[PDB]
Amino acid sequence: APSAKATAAKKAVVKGTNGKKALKVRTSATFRLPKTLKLARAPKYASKAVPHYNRLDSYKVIEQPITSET
Amino acid sequence: FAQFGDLKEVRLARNKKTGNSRHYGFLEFVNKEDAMIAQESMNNYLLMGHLLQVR
Repeated sequence: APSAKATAAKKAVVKGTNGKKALKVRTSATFRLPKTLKLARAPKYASKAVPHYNRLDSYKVIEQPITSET
Repeated sequence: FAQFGDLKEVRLARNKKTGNSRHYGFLEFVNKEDAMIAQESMNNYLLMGHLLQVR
């Protein structure tokens, strides 16, 4: 005989019925990097801890009027 | 053992007086191969804390 029932039962007791696979469709020829988590910085310290001030304020921009004839 | 086969016959060993198990028995399922694979599978099988021996 084949004893297909009983060799299924053999396979059951010896492996424990965890015996199939979830086959995944995979269609792309190329596999790519999964898109994952990307934080932004939370520094324990600032880089320089003091903002530099307005470099380019107006009183510093405008140096001079010209006083020439043209 | 109906998992392994529709049995030809089973018999169990009890005492005849105050009938309780003397811990053995016999079977035929149908086939020689069925008996072989059952024995091969369960020769040294453990359970609650007896273990069966089958031949």
